Amino acid sequence: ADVVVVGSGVAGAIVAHQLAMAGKAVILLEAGPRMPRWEIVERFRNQPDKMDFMAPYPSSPWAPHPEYGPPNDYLILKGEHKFNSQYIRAVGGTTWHWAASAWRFIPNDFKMKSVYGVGRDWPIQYDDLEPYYQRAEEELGVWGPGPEEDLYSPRKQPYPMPPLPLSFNEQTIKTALNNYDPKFHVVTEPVARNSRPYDGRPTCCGNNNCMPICPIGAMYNGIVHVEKAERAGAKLIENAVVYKLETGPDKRIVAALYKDKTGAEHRVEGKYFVLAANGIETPKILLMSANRDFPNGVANSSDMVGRNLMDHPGTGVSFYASEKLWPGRGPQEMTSLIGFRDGPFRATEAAKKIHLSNLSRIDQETQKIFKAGKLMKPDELDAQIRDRSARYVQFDCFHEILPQPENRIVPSKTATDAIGIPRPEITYAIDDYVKRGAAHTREVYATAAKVLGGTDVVFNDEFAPNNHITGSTIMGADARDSVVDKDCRTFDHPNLFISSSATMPTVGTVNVTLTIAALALRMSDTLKKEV
Amino acid sequence: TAPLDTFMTLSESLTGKKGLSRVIGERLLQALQKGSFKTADSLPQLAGALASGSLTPEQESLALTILEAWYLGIVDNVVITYEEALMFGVVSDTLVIRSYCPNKPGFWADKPIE
Ligand SMILES: *Cc1cc2c(cc1C)nc1c(=O)[nH]c(=O)nc-1n2C[C@H](O)[C@H](O)[C@H](O)COP(=O)(O)OP(=O)(O)OC[C@H]1O[C@@H](n2cnc3c(N)ncnc32)[C@H](O)[C@@H]1O
Ligand SMILES: O=C1O[C@H](CO)[C@@H](O)[C@H](O)[C@H]1O
Ligand code: F3S
Repeated sequence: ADVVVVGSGVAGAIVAHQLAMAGKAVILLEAGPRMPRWEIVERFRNQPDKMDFMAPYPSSPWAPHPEYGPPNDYLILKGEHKFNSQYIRAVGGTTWHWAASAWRFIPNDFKMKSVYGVGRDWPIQYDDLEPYYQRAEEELGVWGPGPEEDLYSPRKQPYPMPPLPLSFNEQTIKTALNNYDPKFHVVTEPVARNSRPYDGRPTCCGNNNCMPICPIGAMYNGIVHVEKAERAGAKLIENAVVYKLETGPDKRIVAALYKDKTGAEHRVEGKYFVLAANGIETPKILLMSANRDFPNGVANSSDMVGRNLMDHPGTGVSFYASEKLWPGRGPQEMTSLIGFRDGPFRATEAAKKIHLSNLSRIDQETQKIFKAGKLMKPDELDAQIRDRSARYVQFDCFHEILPQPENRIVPSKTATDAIGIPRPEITYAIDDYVKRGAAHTREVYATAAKVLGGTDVVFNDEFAPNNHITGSTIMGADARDSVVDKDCRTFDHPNLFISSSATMPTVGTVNVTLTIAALALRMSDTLKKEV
Repeated sequence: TAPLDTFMTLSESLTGKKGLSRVIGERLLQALQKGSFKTADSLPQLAGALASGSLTPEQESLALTILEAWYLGIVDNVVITYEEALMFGVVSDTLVIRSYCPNKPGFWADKPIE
């Protein structure tokens, strides 16, 4: 048919929906299987570690994905730091398990290099995206605050929904933190989650389970736009793991080759080709599609496919407050501290967004008590459970990392999954850029502790993954240090587009999936023009 | 008094809760009998010592193993029960079990009382 889309994630399904609604014929190819939510929920209830957010999504042998309890070793992580990030390989993809935080980038984020000298600018500026952000916000179903809180991204319409009330936890802390220093600027977090019945989905009931699933789909999952794109007339073939894009005599793509769960090779021809396979499996189809007129791997005449790969290095603190706060009432995250999202310093350091957890801590605090190996009367035990799971506060952040071409993903010459497809070999390091911010990030934590009567203060100074797989096919000016034009079309192949965070020259200071949806809608507009 | 009878009365002492499921009690016993209660003497003995008197660090270690199984609902990294785990019951007034709604609007803006 007319358009072939690889990846039933959010990025792929938004495109597939837009173009299938315009009556044009579409084929959506998914590596992994179609699994419903009642199944994920059941696998969730039955799993022993309820902090493992990858654990209720089976790593299919034909379309594996990273697991870490225990490690399934699917990724080869060489370098100086583990790129141990998570992603799902099933219909609807990784927005099955996200916290549904739906931020826009700020104006500097697009002109990092010009403004700060570091990093590397985008072709497009904030204001080309803004109208596209707004439709993203409507399409996902984003709640966020009105004009009483500046988020620093210039709005034209207001947020489709208002926030629900903060938890006593998140509100008390927002008040105390902003009262110690209003520079911190704790705000209500914009989120793809319902404060009222919306686009057919129900209102949020406070399941506290946002990652790794909603039982009710009160928050947005990519599966929403799959079931949409399907009703528009797109053809869903799941268990179709694409390993090759074939080039033709005009420097254009002409088919995508894909294997089934058997490893039996199949072919699908189309007029246009969108690649939405997360910021790893996407380069991994590019470098693996090398051939006659395209030696160095499809769309990669810049040497840039798989390079300048980024995520937000994470750093945290934990403590028991002096005041009972009761995390785990309402959504898992409702509140973020954005005081450092921007400023002068971003030429020396990484910016961050810090965020308070509102996650239920009964399991963690009950386990902790039993490790003290002291038998107590049922009444002390129950008292101490309620006290500890009432006062626990935890903070976490996203530092920015800049697009370095050393940091990269390549298919393995050696390593192979159960059906012949080479495997991700990510190399990755964290420079003093990120580390010099994180030293300051950790002074904020030390202060926050002291404000809230902090006891048992532990700093978590190991950089944690944050699942923002961004940069791997950087968009830019011209094809001699870039893979894609400002329109997220590949400089080499005129009928190939990349719907993914792979297209993003900067990771910035916030969850990037909104921005992914911005570009996915923006692209869908462009391609609709083409016959 | 089979192993279950003794297990279930031990559990009523150690947890203090009256009306613990025997359908779940049997499942926790069987799971624990993979790694604990290898003797047929260990359980009646623990019931005795736990009654009047004191415990050896190894008897108190077993008591804890039993409490731990009712509270967390997991033995040897296997969920025996999720919904009927006792720790959830201790804070039921304020906190939900993740993936089960309260039948109310939730209303989380209030400060919990006691
Ligand atoms: C794990 C995680 C991630 C996450 C998050 C919390 C957790 C625990 N919280 C987030 C948040 O609050 N806000 C946010 O913006 N992002 C958050 N994330 C990350 C987020 O899920 C991802 O950025 C997002 O999912 C990316 O969307 P995209 O649609 O680009 O990619 P995907 O969701 O990873 O789906 C990719 C699909 O492609 C298919 N695929 C991959 N390779 C192939 C091949 N070769 N052939 C066919 N299909 C392929 C995958 O199967 C998948 O469906
Ligand atoms: O966006 C995210 O949501 C969470 C927000 O803090 C965080 O835990 C995840 O690592 C990240 O993927
Ligand atoms: S999982 Fe569901 S109902 Fe609300 S708090 Fe999270 S969205």
